[PDB]
This record gives sequence, structure tokens and C-alpha cells, in this order.
Amino acid sequence: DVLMTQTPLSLPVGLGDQASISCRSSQSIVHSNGNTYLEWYLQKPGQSPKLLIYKVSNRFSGVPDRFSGSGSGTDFTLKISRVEAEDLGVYYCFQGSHAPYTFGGGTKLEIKRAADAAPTVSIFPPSSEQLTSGGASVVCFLNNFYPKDINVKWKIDGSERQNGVLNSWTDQDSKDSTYSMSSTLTLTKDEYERHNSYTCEATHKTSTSPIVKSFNRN
Amino acid sequence: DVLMTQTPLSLPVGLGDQASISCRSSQSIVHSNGNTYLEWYLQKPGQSPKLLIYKVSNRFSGVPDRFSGSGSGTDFTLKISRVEAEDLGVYYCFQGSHAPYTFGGGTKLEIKRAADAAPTVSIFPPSSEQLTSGGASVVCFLNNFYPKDINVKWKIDGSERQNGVLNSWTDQDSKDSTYSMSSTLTLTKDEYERHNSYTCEATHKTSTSPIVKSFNRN
Amino acid sequence: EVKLVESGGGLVKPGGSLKLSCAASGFIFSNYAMSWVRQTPEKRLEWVATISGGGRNIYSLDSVKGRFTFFRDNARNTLYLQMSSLRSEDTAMYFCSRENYGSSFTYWGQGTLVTVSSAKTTPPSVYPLAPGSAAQTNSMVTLGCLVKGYFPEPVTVTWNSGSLSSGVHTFPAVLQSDLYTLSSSVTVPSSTWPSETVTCNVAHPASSTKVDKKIVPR
Amino acid sequence: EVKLVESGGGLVKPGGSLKLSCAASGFIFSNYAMSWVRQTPEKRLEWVATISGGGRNIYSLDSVKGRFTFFRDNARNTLYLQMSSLRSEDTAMYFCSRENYGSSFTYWGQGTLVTVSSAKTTPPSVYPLAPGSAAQTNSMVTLGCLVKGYFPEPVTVTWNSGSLSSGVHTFPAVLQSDLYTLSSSVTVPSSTWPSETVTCNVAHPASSTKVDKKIVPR
Amino acid sequence: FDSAEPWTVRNED
Amino acid sequence: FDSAEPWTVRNED
Ligand SMILES: [Cl-]
Ligand SMILES: [Cl-]
Ligand SMILES: [Mg+2]
Repeated sequence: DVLMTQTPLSLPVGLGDQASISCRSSQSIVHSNGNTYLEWYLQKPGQSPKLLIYKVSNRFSGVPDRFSGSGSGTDFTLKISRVEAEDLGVYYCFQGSHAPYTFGGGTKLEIKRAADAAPTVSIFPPSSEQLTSGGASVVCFLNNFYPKDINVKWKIDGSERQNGVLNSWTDQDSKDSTYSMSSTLTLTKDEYERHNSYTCEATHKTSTSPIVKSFNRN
Repeated sequence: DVLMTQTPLSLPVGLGDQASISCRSSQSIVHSNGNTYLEWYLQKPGQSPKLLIYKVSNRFSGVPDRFSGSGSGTDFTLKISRVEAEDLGVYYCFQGSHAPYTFGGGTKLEIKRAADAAPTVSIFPPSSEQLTSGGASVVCFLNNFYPKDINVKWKIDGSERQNGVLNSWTDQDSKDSTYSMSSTLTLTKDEYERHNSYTCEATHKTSTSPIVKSFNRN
Repeated sequence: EVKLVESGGGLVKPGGSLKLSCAASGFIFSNYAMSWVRQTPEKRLEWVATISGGGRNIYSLDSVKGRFTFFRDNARNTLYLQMSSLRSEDTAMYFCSRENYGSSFTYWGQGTLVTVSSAKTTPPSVYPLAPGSAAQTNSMVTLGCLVKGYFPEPVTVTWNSGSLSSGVHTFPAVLQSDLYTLSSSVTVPSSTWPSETVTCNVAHPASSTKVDKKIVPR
Repeated sequence: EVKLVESGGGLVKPGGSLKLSCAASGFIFSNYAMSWVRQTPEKRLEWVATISGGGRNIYSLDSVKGRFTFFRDNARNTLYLQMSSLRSEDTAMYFCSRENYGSSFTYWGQGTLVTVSSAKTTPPSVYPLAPGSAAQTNSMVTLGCLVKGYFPEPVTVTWNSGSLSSGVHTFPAVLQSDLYTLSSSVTVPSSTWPSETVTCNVAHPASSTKVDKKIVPR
Repeated sequence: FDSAEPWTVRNED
Repeated sequence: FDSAEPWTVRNED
């Protein structure tokens, strides 16, 4: 089978700047009719993939001229002459020359935001309704921050807790160049009631000291 | 006060083509400090206005370089090079040099779609719920057509109905290059039950014969 | 990062009073002038006022002087618009907006809607739109709901609690004799209805109304 | 105009069967080959099969031969994927896609989710997230909802029945011990809560669950 | 060349 | 020049 090797895996680019995404096939992908069915797709967050470029270098109708394709044989390159916010997403190459047809692994285009943003941090105690049912989830949101690098820890009465933590992440979208994060700590009700203070603590480039939000079960 | 005259009122352009929008002030709009606070805003469907251009020719950060502003004296111009579907909306000029500050009347940018599309037409009888309340609305959807020009008529037992009709309209958006519309004929229940056949008839460039959708009360 | 959120909008009788608020986050509030800008039902934009960072210098439209007052609470990151002696001409979407070096309206909120009218608040009737007689070979079927006889704006419509989004057309409301009417269509595979459930969710906040209507075959 | 809508996805046990459909409109169906492409949980894209316009020529992955069957009904503008002997590796979003001159996947549907797992269908428990008692000088307050312990995906989340949409972050679900957990945050002006109600609306079609959860102060 | 290749219009120029 | 012009940073270059 033909393998498709796509690099880089992700690509931080400032608005207005250029980007190149590379694709290599493990063997020739010239179809028996002499064409090369090498295509590029873009999948924007939460959408289906859409066609950009076909037969190596042809733009599909409606696709901006900022996108262009080149290559031959086993080596192909998608160029974006100047990146716009709407270009956010994962780019895939694809060969339709030899069955089974195969996709590269994707390249996630990310916007290098011109300014940093500190996270807005919020912590939430378990609801009385959840407690009655026997559970206790503590939630922390860390919203609208840049850059994406962030450290988040849970402390119970000042001791770091590792077990029962789930973390969820959102990437950038065309309307937003920041990131957001959610963390949920779940204990039993009885365990929750053996401790006093619950703390969500974040370390981010924007501040030299950790951002700390707490509540006391009191 | 300064009057801002914007032309054209709307501007249909093919994707990849150039758009040029004009703004004329009724007098000089040089601010006391020597700058000209002439700005351009874009309002995309369903969204708030957003800043594109300030002090005549300066691009706001994050705005693609396809957008440029120029001008002097009383004549100013916004140009969009190589229009993209994401550019859909209403563009407004604004002078902030002399109070009271004033906006131009706006220019709606529309896409000249590469291919035509016949409407999908659906007719719907009054609901039993509405009939209970003494009223009867018959509704016709005409969805996803291009071009914009369309003629819709209601017939009741073959006769054109001129009273009781309300129409509504959606324009294009960055996801959808076509138009849609909705038409509702409202009668009393007694009126509705005195006739047999209800017809929504549409005439569109995509055919010399009208598209006819009907139902018989039964 | 920068966020502006207006609130307080609603229906008021002519000659009445209303206070608008605008909450700010993501910047040092008192370092920036703020403006109010309104959008009329004719979609024209109108500057209303600008107030300085410190809150003691104000420019405003002469036609609102003696009626509207503008103030901010810098310790609470909030901007205010106190309306009194309201007129029909004041009916509009009110936006708050923050300045920046070189530009008047750099960041905008979502808006809050003010309607000035003697007409009474009125909840909508929601009617299901189901086809009378199919075309058995259609792969798609179109359904809808008619949202009739409400006041004031706005209304929101979703389908299957947001599960259906792709095939939806929701139309602008039409005002007839002090009541609004709107319609929304959804197109789904014919093999999935009525075998699977389709419901329109309609919200009318002004009358504190929330309703679901399942679309059932006739 | 061109539209493709998949359906029939759902939870199946390993070894089980499922039939997927894809409804087409807006073009002459039988003039075009159609493909199935799936997207795995790791977000890799995998070509599955391509079937000719007339329906009698098919290419497919060797790893689905004897398990998946592909056919179309040109009289009814519908494409089918009949699955049997389902495996964990078949878990994916399944897209159908139409070819065009020169390109393989020119038009895509929105996909339908197939989950192959032994885990039991479970409805979610939805809990409010409200602040304990801290910074009351903030102009904004962040609230949220915790959607805990459901299976399979997906769930939808809206706020105030869709009336509230701007200040929202809904995070991707995280899977632990055969159950998913998801959170959504919403930010509103602090002056409007609790004086104006905030409710999250959660739907989980696979269990026919709908929960509306009002966020109340502690 | 495969007489059974499924593409109907794709391989046509 | 108006000492009471409300713009705080807009008119600064
Ligand atoms: Cl001041
Ligand atoms: Cl065939
Ligand atoms: Mg290279």
C-alpha cells in the first residue's frame, strides 16, 4: 500500500504570513492514465473536510488563490501565501491514484497570536444535588488564554491530588485565537467531606506566580 | 453636520474578483489635530460590526491585507482584492473627526455565484392546532436558489390571491452562496374550508416553466 | 480576551425609562473611552455618545440631550446608559464599543435590543409544518414550524435541541399590525422521518416563553 | 445546492450489524461515483470504499471485505453502507462524498457516528456549576453545567434555549471507565445573575434524555 | 487499466 | 482643540 508521510505535525504561523505543508508518498502515485491524483483537504474545527487542491496543483472552484499546490513523483507541497484566521484547522494530503487510497496524518495549522492572554480561572464546588446522590465533582475552567502552554494542578488541603482528574481542551477557532481548558476532580461525597479547602492552581507565561482559585467547604 | 454618502448600495462580485466601495463626505473631515478619522466597518450576517480600517488607510490588526482603504479631501474608498465568501456582509464608512459623528448608509456585498440553482419548493397545510384557534396559514418555503430574482404567487382554486400574504427573505452567508425565502398565506378557518386547492407557484431564471407545488384540502 | 457584554434591553412604552448596562473584561477599563452606537430597524448605524476613561467628559447626539445620560463605574468595569422620555426613533439595537489608539470603535459588544412601542407583550403560537402528500422517491423531506403572533422581538429557533443545524433555514420576522411572525424550515433524510423525532425549540425571552413542537405526520 | 446527509449511526456491540444511509440532492445522483470515508477517534482519515454511478463497480478496503457491503438506489437518490461483523477499529465518524472531474472527494456530508463497543447505553446526570462566594467586584460571572456519566456520544448543550450563545465554551467529552463526562461554561454580566435566570439545556438522543438545569446561587 | 475502476467522471479530463 | 473631547487614547499617535 502507499503510505503518505505528512510534515510538520503542527504549524504556528502569524496572521498574514506564509506556510508550507509537505507530503511524501512511499512510492510513485502516477495513476495508470498518467495523471497524479494528489489532493489537499482542510478540516476546520467542528466541520467536515473540504477540498482545496486536486491533481497536485489545481484549485477547486471557490478556493482562494492564497492556496497553491506543487510537486511531482513522491514529493508534494501545499503553500499558503498569507494565512487568515479562517484558515485554522487540520490540513490533509490524499492520494487517489492506487487503491487502497490513503491520507497523510494531517497538519494542524495554529495562529501565533500577536499578544498573550492570561487565563480567566473559575472554580466550582459540587452541587447539593450531586452530593445527595453520593458524588462530589469539583470543576475548574481556564478560559481564553494564549500561548497554549499551561500547567494545572489540584490541591486538597494543600496537597496535590492526582487521582480522579479529567482534563478537556479546546483549540483555536476562526473567531478566537485563544485556547480554553476544563478540569474536573471527582470524589465520593464522604471523601469530599473529609477535607476543607479545594484549589485549582495554574501556571502560565503571562504571570510569574501561579493563578490560584479556591473555595472552602466550610 | 457631516453627511456621509455611500455607494453603491449593494455590490455583487464573483469570488476572486475585486470590490470597490465609495464614501463621500459633505465637507472636510480633517480633525483638529490634523488626522482624518475615517474608518471602515464590516457587519457579517447575524454579527456585530467589526473594525477593518482606521485613519483612512490603516488596517486593524488581524484584518487580511486584501482589504485596503484610501482617499483624501471628501472622497474615500474601500477596496477588497480577490473577494472571499467570508467577506459577505454590509460595509459601513464612518467619520469620527467632527461631532456628531456619522456613518455612511452601508454597502451590501453579495457573491455572484458561479452556477445557477433552482429553488427547492415545499408547501404546508394549516396545522390542526392552528385550525382549532380559528385561523389557517398555508406556508411555502423556496430554498437554496440562485440568482436572487424570483416571482412567487399564491393561487386558491386557481385564482391568484393578493391579500393575507407575508414574505420573508434570507440573503447569502459565508457558508451558503444561495438565497431562500418563505411565504405565508393566512385565511380564516371558514375561508380556508371554502376552497379545495392551494398552490405556491414560483418563476425563476432556471426554467421557463413555473415550479408549482399544491395540495388539496382533500 | 477583550469582552464587552450589553444588557437591560426590552420593551418600553413611549415616554418611558430604561437603564442599559455594558460589562467589560480583558483590559484596564478606565484607560479607555467607551461609546454607545445604535442600529435602527432600517439597519442604519447611529453614534449616540462617547465618554472618557475617567467618566467626566462626554460627547453625545443633540437629539438625546436632556433625555439620555451616560456614566461609568470604573471600580466595577461597567458602562451605563440611562434612558428617559423614550421615543419611537430610539427603537434600535444598542452596542457598546471601546476605543483604541487611532480608531473610534475597536471592540464591540453583541448588542441589547430596545423597543419603544405602546403595543403589548405577546407570546408566540407555535405551529408544526408537516407535508400533506409526499413524493415517495425524494431522498430528503422538508419540515418546519410557524412562529406566529408575538411581540416584541427577538425569538430564537433551534431543531432537536441543536442536534440539527446543517439543513436549517430560519427566516427574519415580519411585523404585521403590532405582531411578528417567523418561520423556520429543516430538511432531513426522508428515511429518518417520521421514524425518528423532529422537534423545533422556540424561545421568546420577552414574554418568558419557551416551547417545543414535535412535527408529526398528518 | 449540492447536499449530502448521512444517517443511521449509533452504538453497536462488537460482532453486530448496522446499516448507514446517505441521502443526496441538488445534482443528478447517478452521474457520479460516491465514496465512504471515515474519521477515527484519533482523527485519522481513512478511505473505505468508492462505488460507481451505476452501482456495479466498487473498490473497498481489504479489511472490510466480507463485512461491509456498498450499494446505491439511484431511483431514490440514496447511498448505503451495510455493516456486519463490526469491530472496535470500525468506531468512527462515517462521511459520504461525491466525486467530480479531476477530484475524489469534492462534496462531503456532515457524517454519522458509529460506536462499536460493549459499554452500556447510559443517560447523563446534569449538574449546575455556580461560584462558591468570591470576587463580587467582577463585571462578569462565569457559570456552567456538568454533563456527567453518559454513553455513547454525542450530547448537545445549549444555554437559555439558544437565547444565550456568545459567552459560551463547551468542551469535548472525555471517556473514563465506559462513561463520558463533558462541561460547558457561559459568562454573563454579574449584574444579571441571579436576577435573570440562566439554564443549560442538555440532550442525549441515544438515551432519549433531555435535561434543563437552572443555575442557582449557593 | 481496470475496466472495473469505480470512478465515473473523476478520471475524465 | 477641545479640552473636553472624550477620546482618551484615540487621538494619541
Ligand atoms: Cl475624565
Ligand atoms: Cl456501474
Ligand atoms: Mg519539499
